[PDB]
Amino acid sequence: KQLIYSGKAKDIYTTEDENLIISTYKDQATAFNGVKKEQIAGKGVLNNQISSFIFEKLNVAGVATHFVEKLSDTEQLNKKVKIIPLEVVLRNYTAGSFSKRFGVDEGIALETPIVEFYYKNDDLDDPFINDEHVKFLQIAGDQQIAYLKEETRRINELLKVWFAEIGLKLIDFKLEFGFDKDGKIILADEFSPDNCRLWDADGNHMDKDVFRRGLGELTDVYEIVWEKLQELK
Amino acid sequence: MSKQLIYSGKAKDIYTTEDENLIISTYKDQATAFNGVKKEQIAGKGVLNNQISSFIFEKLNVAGVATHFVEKLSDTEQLNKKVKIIPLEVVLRNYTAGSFSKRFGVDEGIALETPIVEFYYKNDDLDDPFINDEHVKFLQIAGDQQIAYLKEETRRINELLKVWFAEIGLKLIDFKLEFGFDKDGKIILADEFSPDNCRLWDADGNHMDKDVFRRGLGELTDVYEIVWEKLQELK
Ligand SMILES: Nc1ncnc2c1ncn2[C@@H]1O[C@H](COP(=O)(O)OP(=O)(O)O)[C@@H](O)[C@H]1O
Ligand SMILES: Nc1ncnc2c1ncn2[C@@H]1O[C@H](COP(=O)(O)OP(=O)(O)O)[C@@H](O)[C@H]1O
Ligand SMILES: Nc1cncn1[C@@H]1O[C@H](COP(=O)(O)O)[C@@H](O)[C@H]1O
Ligand SMILES: Nc1cncn1[C@@H]1O[C@H](COP(=O)(O)O)[C@@H](O)[C@H]1O
Ligand SMILES: N[C@@H](CC(=O)O)C(=O)O
Ligand SMILES: [Cl-]
Ligand SMILES: [Mg+2]
Ligand SMILES: [Mg+2]
Repeated sequence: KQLIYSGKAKDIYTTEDENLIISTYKDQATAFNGVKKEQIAGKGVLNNQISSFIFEKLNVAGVATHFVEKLSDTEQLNKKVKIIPLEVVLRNYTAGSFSKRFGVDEGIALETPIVEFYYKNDDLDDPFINDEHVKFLQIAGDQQIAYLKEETRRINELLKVWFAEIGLKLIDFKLEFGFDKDGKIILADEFSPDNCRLWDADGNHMDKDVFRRGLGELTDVYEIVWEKLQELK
Repeated sequence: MSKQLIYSGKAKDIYTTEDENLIISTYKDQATAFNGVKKEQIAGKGVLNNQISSFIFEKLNVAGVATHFVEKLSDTEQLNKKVKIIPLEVVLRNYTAGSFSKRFGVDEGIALETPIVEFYYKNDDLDDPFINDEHVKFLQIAGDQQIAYLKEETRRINELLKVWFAEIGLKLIDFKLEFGFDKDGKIILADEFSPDNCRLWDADGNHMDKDVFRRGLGELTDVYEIVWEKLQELK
């Protein structure tokens, strides 16, 4: 059907049902906004598998999400939401641009997980923003902002344990949420190694840092995460 | 044993008194921009800043704002209460300008229906990065009550200041505060309030502030002299 949006990582098509979309995961990887864009064979299948797996578990734990089913190698069937243009970032450990903002090593545990908002606007390079900025931008009000925080946290509780159980330290991650057709906020987008940090106990980067920093082949390590994930239940 | 240089800043030196709790702040003829890049000595800047700051703090004190100000003491110096600084630059915007304008790719000079408060962690080595409330806590700078007190006091201070500069024809675009714990552990307003840490436009959009130095739009002491001349008419 029709291409609604062509992203850096996914293409979004319509279905015959108004409220439903098909998300198609691309073999494209990007870093730093640009440049740093590369086609990587089989990255879309891995990411679609990993995301379909996590969302299914989230659905089972009672998290409201856009996930309905995985459909092919590359595609999944999703609830259509109106996206809240925030990247909601949760950190358990210092890493990346938090290590840069505060001049501190990566890998220091944070006694309380910190959530950060970034305005999802590529033209602005998704700047870091505060709650008053959220309101200014008319993105969400006080209650909804509180809701986004508390839901991201509850989701972190689940995920951190699951990854722990397969031996990966969930350092940080990035969520997006959206208004469903009945105006409820639900989790959407994707949860892949594209938008989380995963270290093993030896500190190996089992995520997109491998690509950002040129540490090795992206799909080898994504494949390892996939294999580990299937040992869950 | 009365007068020791506790600290040398970009715009003020601070010295001991014989009274433990009191400090003399000495304003300097030095201007900086882009955390240390464009550094110039500017004759007369120190007295203007000391003058404007002495003035505004005195009016703040009379309005009931707890501050560090005791008395202007010479052209250059002022007698302050010694605080333990809260390393946060608390910024309030009334209008869009500067790095807000950049962050949101929006023009300078748009009115903000509600004034916006922003924290920058006051650390020169990290270039005073923008931070959120949870970052304040991670940093162990202040807990939830103290954070809301900072906001609520900056806002009230804004309510006064915006009215005062209005009465003499300048629009108060934005400013930056610092606060600190006093000898009794209460939070008070400290540092300086001068055109160095506020934006001031006249009705023609003229820059009556440090932007004149930053953007190289005219001689700095000329403009600050103008603000000083106008402030004396609220007197
Ligand atoms: N369930 C959904 N309904 C509608 N739009 C969605 C949904 N999930 C994700 N989107 C949007 O689809 C696009 C997916 O493309 P992606 O490649 O991830 O975008 P980006 O380049 O912003 O990372 C994003 O704009 C994302 O917010
Ligand atoms: N009442 C006070 N008590 C103690 N220290 C203060 C007080 N007011 C200001 N300071 C500190 O004096 C220092 C010197 O001032 P300044 O030149 O403005 O330094 P900066 O380069 O940090 O702007 C600043 O670090 C400031 O926080
Ligand atoms: N995918 C994404 C896009 N913007 C941020 N992230 C994710 O959010 C976390 C925080 O990243 P950073 O430290 O670079 O801000 C990392 O897991 C990163 O993949
Ligand atoms: N003086 C200072 C040092 N750091 C911030 N400021 C002040 O903070 C306000 C916001 O500036 P910006 O938009 O550049 O963050 C301006 O009035 C500016 O002088
Ligand atoms: N990096 C984000 C989206 C983006 O900023 O382009 C993600 O992985 O979903
Ligand atoms: Cl920032
Ligand atoms: Mg994306
Ligand atoms: Mg200063």
